[PDB]
Amino acid sequence: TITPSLKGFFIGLLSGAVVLGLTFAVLIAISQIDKVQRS
Amino acid sequence: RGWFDILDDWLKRDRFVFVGWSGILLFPCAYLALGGWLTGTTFVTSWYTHGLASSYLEGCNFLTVAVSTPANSMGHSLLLLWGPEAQGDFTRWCQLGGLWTFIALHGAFGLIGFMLRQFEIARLVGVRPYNAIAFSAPIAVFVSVFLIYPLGQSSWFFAPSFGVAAIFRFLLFFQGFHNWTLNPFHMMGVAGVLGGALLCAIHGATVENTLFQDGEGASTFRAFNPTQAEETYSMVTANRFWSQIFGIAFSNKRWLHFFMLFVPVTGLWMSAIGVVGLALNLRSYDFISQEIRAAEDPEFETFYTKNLLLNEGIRAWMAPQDQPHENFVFPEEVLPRGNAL
Amino acid sequence: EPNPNRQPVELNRTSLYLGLLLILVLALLFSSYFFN
Amino acid sequence: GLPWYRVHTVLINDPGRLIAAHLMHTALVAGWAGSMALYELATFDPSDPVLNPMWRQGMFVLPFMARLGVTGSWSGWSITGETGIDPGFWSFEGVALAHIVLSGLLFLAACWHWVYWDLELFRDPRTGEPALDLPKMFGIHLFLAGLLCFGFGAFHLTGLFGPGMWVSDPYGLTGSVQPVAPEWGPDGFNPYNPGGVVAHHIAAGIVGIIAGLFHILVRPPQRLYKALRMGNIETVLSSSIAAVFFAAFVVAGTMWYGSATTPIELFGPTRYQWDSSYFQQEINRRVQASLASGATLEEAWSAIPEKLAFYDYIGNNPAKGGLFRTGPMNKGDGIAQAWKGHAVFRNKEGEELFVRRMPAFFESFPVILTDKNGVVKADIPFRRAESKYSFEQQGVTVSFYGGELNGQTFTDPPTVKSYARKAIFGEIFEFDTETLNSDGIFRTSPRGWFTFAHAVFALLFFFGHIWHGARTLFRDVFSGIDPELSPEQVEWGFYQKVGDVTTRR
Amino acid sequence: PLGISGTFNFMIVFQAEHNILMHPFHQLGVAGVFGGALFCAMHGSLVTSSLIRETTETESANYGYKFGQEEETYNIVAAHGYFGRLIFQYASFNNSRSLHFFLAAWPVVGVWFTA
Amino acid sequence: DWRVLVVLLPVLLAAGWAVRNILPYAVKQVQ
Amino acid sequence: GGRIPLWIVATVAGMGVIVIVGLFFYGAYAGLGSSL
Amino acid sequence: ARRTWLGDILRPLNSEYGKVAPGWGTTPLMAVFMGLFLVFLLIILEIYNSTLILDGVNVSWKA
Amino acid sequence: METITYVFIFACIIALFFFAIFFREPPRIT
Amino acid sequence: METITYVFIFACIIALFFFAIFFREPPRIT
Amino acid sequence: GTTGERPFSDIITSVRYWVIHSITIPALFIAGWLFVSTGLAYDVFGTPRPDSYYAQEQRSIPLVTDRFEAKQQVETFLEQLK
Amino acid sequence: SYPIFTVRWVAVHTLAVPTIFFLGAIAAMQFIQR
Amino acid sequence: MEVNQLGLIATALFVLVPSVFLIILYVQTESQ
Amino acid sequence: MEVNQLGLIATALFVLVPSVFLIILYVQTESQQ
Ligand code: CLA
Ligand code: CLA
Ligand code: CLA
Ligand code: CLA
Ligand code: CLA
Ligand SMILES: CC1=C(/C=C/C(C)=C/C=C/C(C)=C/C=C/C=C(C)/C=C/C=C(C)/C=C/C2=C(C)CCCC2(C)C)C(C)(C)CCC1
Ligand SMILES: CC1=C(/C=C/C(C)=C/C=C/C(C)=C/C=C/C=C(C)/C=C/C=C(C)/C=C/C2=C(C)CCCC2(C)C)C(C)(C)CCC1
Ligand SMILES: CCCCCCCCCCCCCCCCCC(=O)O
Ligand SMILES: CCCCCCCCCCCCCCCCCC(=O)O
Ligand SMILES: [Fe+2]
Repeated sequence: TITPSLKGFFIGLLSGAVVLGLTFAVLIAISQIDKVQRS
Repeated sequence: RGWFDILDDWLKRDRFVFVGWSGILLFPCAYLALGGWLTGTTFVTSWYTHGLASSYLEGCNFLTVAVSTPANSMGHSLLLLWGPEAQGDFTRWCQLGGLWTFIALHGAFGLIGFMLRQFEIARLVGVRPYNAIAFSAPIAVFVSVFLIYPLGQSSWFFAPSFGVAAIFRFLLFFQGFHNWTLNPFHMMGVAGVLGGALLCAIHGATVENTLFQDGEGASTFRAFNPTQAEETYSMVTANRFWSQIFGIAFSNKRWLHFFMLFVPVTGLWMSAIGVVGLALNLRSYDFISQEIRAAEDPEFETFYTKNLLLNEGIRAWMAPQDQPHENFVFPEEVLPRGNAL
Repeated sequence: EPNPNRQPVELNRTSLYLGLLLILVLALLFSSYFFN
Repeated sequence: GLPWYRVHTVLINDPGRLIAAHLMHTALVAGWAGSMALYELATFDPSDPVLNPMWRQGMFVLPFMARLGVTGSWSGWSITGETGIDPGFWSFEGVALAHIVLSGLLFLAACWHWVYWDLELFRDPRTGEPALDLPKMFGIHLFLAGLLCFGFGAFHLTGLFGPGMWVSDPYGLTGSVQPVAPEWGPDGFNPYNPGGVVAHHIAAGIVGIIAGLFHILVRPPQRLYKALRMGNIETVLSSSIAAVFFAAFVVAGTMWYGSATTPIELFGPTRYQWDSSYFQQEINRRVQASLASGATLEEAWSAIPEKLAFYDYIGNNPAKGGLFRTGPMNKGDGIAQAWKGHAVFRNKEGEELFVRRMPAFFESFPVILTDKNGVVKADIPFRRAESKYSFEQQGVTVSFYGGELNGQTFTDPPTVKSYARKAIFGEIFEFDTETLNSDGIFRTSPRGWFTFAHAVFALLFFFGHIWHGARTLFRDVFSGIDPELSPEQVEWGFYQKVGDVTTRR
Repeated sequence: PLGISGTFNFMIVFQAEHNILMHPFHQLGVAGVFGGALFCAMHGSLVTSSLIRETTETESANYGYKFGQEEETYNIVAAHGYFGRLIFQYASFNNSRSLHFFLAAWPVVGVWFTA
Repeated sequence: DWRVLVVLLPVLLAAGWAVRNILPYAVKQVQ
Repeated sequence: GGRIPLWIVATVAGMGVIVIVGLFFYGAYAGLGSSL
Repeated sequence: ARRTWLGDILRPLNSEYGKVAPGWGTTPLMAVFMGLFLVFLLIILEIYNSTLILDGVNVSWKA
Repeated sequence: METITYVFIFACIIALFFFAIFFREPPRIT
Repeated sequence: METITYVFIFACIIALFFFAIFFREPPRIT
Repeated sequence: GTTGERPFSDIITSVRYWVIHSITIPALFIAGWLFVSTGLAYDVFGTPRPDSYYAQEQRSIPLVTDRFEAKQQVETFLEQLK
Repeated sequence: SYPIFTVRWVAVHTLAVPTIFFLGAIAAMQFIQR
Repeated sequence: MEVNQLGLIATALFVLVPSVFLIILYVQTESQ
Repeated sequence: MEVNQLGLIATALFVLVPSVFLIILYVQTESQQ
């Protein structure tokens, strides 16, 4: 049985992972572009 | 040179606003605690949870606005936006107190972020991490006052609300219900805060009035070069001055500045302990020996018994409006009052 | 067969004065509550 | 020399004397357990598990023995009120004694490892310096913790080989020690399902056995060994405190809110049972039933067990206490002796009134009686000159049903008033105040004292985690910063990445 | 009153008769002493963090400062570097004299206002 | 209704006149 | 880049805050919150 | 130092001081179990909190 | 007994002051 | 409280015997 | 030293800056004003307007008294108002 | 030669632009009548 | 006043024990 | 039993004060050598 708050639980679970996903994709992207230079 | 080492490189770039790995936790959580508070003091009511106006929109001013705590019937619910109380309905979330837990918990994780940032920056610059350590006292206050204290009571209703006058109400609540001025853990806290301010003033003033003449101008701030080797004031003359004025003096600059971290940090930690007790109504309310004598001897009066009459006034006069879910109805005739007043 | 990790311990006079004062003031503070 | 707050650091590179210190600490803790249990047996009154249960008597360790199945004294009593029982060796006395004996043996082992500190086992075969391979130790200890945890769950709690655990009905009337079957479903996570405790330890135990084997067999990666400084034992101290304060908060939490492991018959009620009139509801439901089967009021209140009514009393609420109000609860309101009966209050019009109960926040509380609707109908006034609701004006009476006073009715306002002042506390009981010279002021229960101490220790241990954590990660500058530290590393814009000198210009 | 509980009696009755909590000068007093404790912990912790290595791990670091020594025992450039990055570079002091005048001035003015 | 549209109308005229006056100085961010 | 002198932005900035803030004290006496 | 019988039996368990798996070894897999543990602690907390309500689970004494 | 205890502890603190001021470690310049 | 005192003192004497025998000043010839 | 960015002294005195922000700052101020004057802030956040704290003949506050039926309690007070 | 879109840009505009929105919102509230 | 009898022993030892600790450490510091 | 209330503190100090005196003297002896 899937209850309303389990449906709510999953929503928040999936919202959190999406937020976290984006943040780190943006940040890996930016960091691959604007690379620090060493000599 | 993985994607990890390259991400690490960008987070740890020197820029106007250092980010770091800790930034991923700090900046979102701080920003949302902040935004939640401004949003809520600006647009959100406390009508359905406390019976109170609480925003500018409703006519409150800077002093009287607050993000108030949730209703007592929510208990300790996380009060998530998708949880079973609001059910994803944002407007009803605001009406139910959701911004309070939202600020409380994002701010909690924002503080973690900040402490981690102090460790992170300390490690990169090569300095000991005593500033992170000092910050453990603010964290201990936040956790004990905003989290542990309500967790021990019936609900978050009784935690502090996020407002200037809301906090004053909390002060007075603590006086009349917990007799918190009588608590030796708060007394230590006072001593460490007042003691800290004393040390701040006395040290700052001592250095400003034992400076060496390192320049020829009347404004003495220009005669200091941030890379000079030499002390800019005289430990020796300061020392002799306080020895002869107050009896003893510092003689060790390291001990002095460690004493300055120690005092207020230790002060706040002690007060946090006392509030943990008050989570449980484990108060220092009474002195039993005084009550026994007072009961028997109607002529025995002290400042302790007098203060307890004041608390009895605070409780009965403030309870019906402060704790409205209780539906306290107190006829005029049961209200404690002295003569005439 | 002496143990190489032994170290001497110190407490200078000023630390005694600080410590003695801490304890005395803690006693003055908490005694009223011990008697209750 | 060493400052006083550092004296114990002489153990850091001395694994043998570290074991010795650790044995002495264990010797002390086991010794305390035994001492505490003996003092508690010297002072425990077993003659009344209804109105004088262990939690009224300031008994702290007695309920942890009872919790896992030790229930009887060699003197023949049991905490369930049975007489003439044979506990065998594992009575409270035998448990106390095993811990003293264990303490003494650990004391001797401590002397041996202190004197013979220079064992070859502790030297790195390569280099001959003291070395401890902590990843392997963790794996070993984890494996062991897993076996114990599995075995505690599989044999002790199930009663397959062992006594089970304390279990009770929802109102703490009929507790006892029973084998408990594991709850493998989702209710196993219901903190009030004792089966979940069994299932927890079987499964977690297996998970530990597996995890310990993995940690015995697989070395930590270089990245992690460097990041967490795994060659430094203070790293283990730092994470160990962290887990300890996490655990300390959880057991404070579950002790304050209740759970299947903190039952009300060993630790007292929770504050939430008073908040929600939990026991009052159940008492009333029983009265409503009895009256359905057409019993008199007297008959239906006469049927409420005293144990149940005792729970409906604010003097057993653990949030009624004080930090320096010391000792057993019996030192406060007294040794409870009898239910006086349920008090029914009536005004001159025949209508029944209800004393408004004291909420836990309030050291003192006015006496206010309302009707079934919550309209104020009587009070005890402060200023009398304009009182409308006084007991004298409203002809308030009190009649008792059940208890010592069953069938009695009092009409003289002085008497009615005193029962009304007790009724803000819930059900009214007869107390012996003479025996302990009780002073009349509420104490907290062991549930409160336990929670206060563990919450406080958990907070302090957070500070030690931060402290030892920072000493692990900043060991290189513990005595100070580099006396010849470049100003280019701390001025802005010299290095593109902070702290890294290879990013210059 | 000259007494611990008498001080509290005084504070409670003052609040009844004047709403000192709602008075901006008492709000400045709180800012003065909270802030003074803050800047006390800050300054202590920041000088403490940037003590130059002069000692080993077995001795109090306090033995690295000698009474009357001419040189400073901490790297203020390091402390500014740490604290400038914790916030931003100009929120942090680079001039000990400004820094110590700030420490004197803030609580003193606060307490003037509350007095 | 119409209200969600007026409270957001002036804000788009803000992002246009700051994109059209920083459209060139924004594009050299190229390599 | 530098064409508008700093002291003039300051003066202007300062007066706009003086207006918003003054507006708020006005509102203390009129409308919601004025007690009237 | 001093050899002993128990010493010699236990010797190999305390002999790999400093041995490490190259590089990142099992870190990715560690991260996964942590992820699951989180999710699962989150579930236990929200059941206790009555934010997650499940059929047949009655978080009350009346269990 | 309680009055004596309070006064005893206060008395000791005042002694401590005397030694702390007149019998301090003297600060010296090297 | 009297019982605990007697057993405490007795137990300290036993501890002392242990230290006096096994952690004595070793007697050394000249 | 300079972490790299353009100084604030130089931006806020630059004409280009005031071209851009002459427009943006008042547009946000005006959007914020409209947010309240259209009455939209009340409906987003559930804040009573001055006429909707109490029904006409009632003096009791609409306090939420149940955790899980709570959003339904509030909906109910809002209808006992039309 | 400076960039104009920086982390700092985002930083200041993440506070700056809601602050103005909010201020004009609060300006309007001074003209609400009961 | 009906104070708590064990208050006296608690205050006595609270002072005595840690004070003695410091004195022992201080004295053995001077004698070297 | 109805024992003298001050027997306890009399006993505690009778043990503590002389014992502590000897311990002070011994420890500062040991750290001369
Ligand atoms: C810095 C990050 C951050 C953090 C730490 C938080 C933290 C929190 N927020 Mg906030 N939030 C954030 C950013 C953040 N937020 C942002 C950017 C926004 C704007 C959209 C919001 C908007 C927001 C709202 C509107 C609300 C919160 C709420 C909350 C709380 C509930 C969180 C929750 O249940 O997540 C659950 C989700 C997770 C824990 C993520 C799990 C990720 C995966 C699935 C792990 C599983 C691993 C997988 C199985 C294996 C893969 C392993 C992997 C390593 C490869 C919590 C206090 C709520 C609150 O305060 O309620 C009172 C709330 O209502 N947040
Ligand atoms: C079917 C298998 C099964 C079953 C039925 C259970 C059943 C249970 N587990 Mg076990 N578990 C299992 C397998 C299983 N487990 C396995 C395989 C593992 C991995 C080894 C675990 C690991 C595990 C842990 C680590 C914990 C449990 C706990 C529990 C209990 C949860 C109820 C409770 O009181 O939670 C209460 C506990 C929580 C709600 C978690 C606390 C969450 C808070 C937020 C953390 C605190 C954070 C922060 C430090 C606090 C700051 C303080 C401030 C906020 C106030 C229950 C007996 C919990 C327990 O023992 O509780 C006593 C617990 O802590 N389980
Ligand atoms: C030789 C074995 C042994 C046995 C059978 C007992 C038995 C008992 N002791 Mg004794 N005890 C022992 C050794 C033993 N003790 C030792 C060596 C000491 C000194 C350290 C003590 C100190 C001691 C004290 C101080 C007390 C007892 C008490 C008790 C009773 C209750 C125990 C209890 O509630 O534990 C509960 C224990 C726990 C909840 C700890 C669980 C472990 C936590 C969760 C750590 C988890 C970390 C782990 C590594 C993670 C694993 C992960 C997993 C996935 C694998 C019981 C009669 C109590 C009593 O009544 O005494 C009179 C009491 O207060 N004992
Ligand atoms: C986890 C710890 C714990 C807990 C919860 C309990 C709980 C309990 N014990 Mg047990 N007890 C313990 C440890 C514990 N004990 C230990 C270790 C001992 C040996 C000393 C005893 C010895 C003992 C005896 C002899 C008796 C009890 C009794 C009791 C009960 C009454 C408690 C009471 O009045 O407290 C009073 C508590 C206080 C007044 C709190 C004092 C804390 C002060 C404020 C010190 C902290 C200040 C500090 C100096 C600050 C410095 C700051 C600086 C760092 C800067 C209660 C159930 C009594 C009982 O009824 O048993 C039958 C009883 O007679 N216990
Ligand atoms: C498992 C727990 C644990 C362990 C093994 C250690 C071990 C250590 N700590 Mg850490 N520490 C811990 C917990 C722990 N700590 C916690 C919880 C805190 C926060 C309060 C700290 C805070 C802390 C600081 C701030 C420092 C240490 C230091 C040290 C080292 C020297 C300690 C010493 O010589 O004390 C000597 C202590 C004394 C001679 C007397 C102490 C008297 C105390 C105040 C009261 C006694 C309590 C009493 C006996 C009852 C026991 C309490 C128990 C029931 C919980 C040693 C490695 C020091 C260090 O890093 O050295 C470099 C240091 O500066 N610790
Ligand atoms: C909550 C939430 C969220 C978020 C939000 C946010 C983020 C917000 C923000 C907001 C903001 C960010 C705001 C701001 C505000 C501001 C203002 C309101 C200001 C004011 C100011 C002032 C008033 C000032 C003035 C002055 C004074 C007072 C004194 C001195 C001088 C001067 C002039 C400076 C989300 C989305 C997730 C959703 C969910 C919920
Ligand atoms: C040798 C030997 C023996 C014997 C043994 C014995 C005799 C033991 C005992 C032991 C014991 C008898 C022990 C005890 C101990 C205890 C302890 C360990 C304690 C602790 C405590 C504490 C720690 C406290 C603290 C506190 C206080 C004081 C106040 C309040 C707060 C607190 C709680 C914190 C035998 C024959 C067997 C065998 C052979 C050998
Ligand atoms: C059935 C439940 C009601 C409908 C659900 C709609 C609610 C959607 C709101 C989601 C907002 C995302 C906030 C969580 C993001 C941050 C979480 C984290 O990083 O820890
Ligand atoms: C005498 C009547 C009862 C029968 C005696 C039963 C025998 C003893 C049972 C005690 C079991 C405790 C086992 C705990 C496991 C710990 C093992 C270990 O640490 O070495
Ligand atoms: Fe300084």
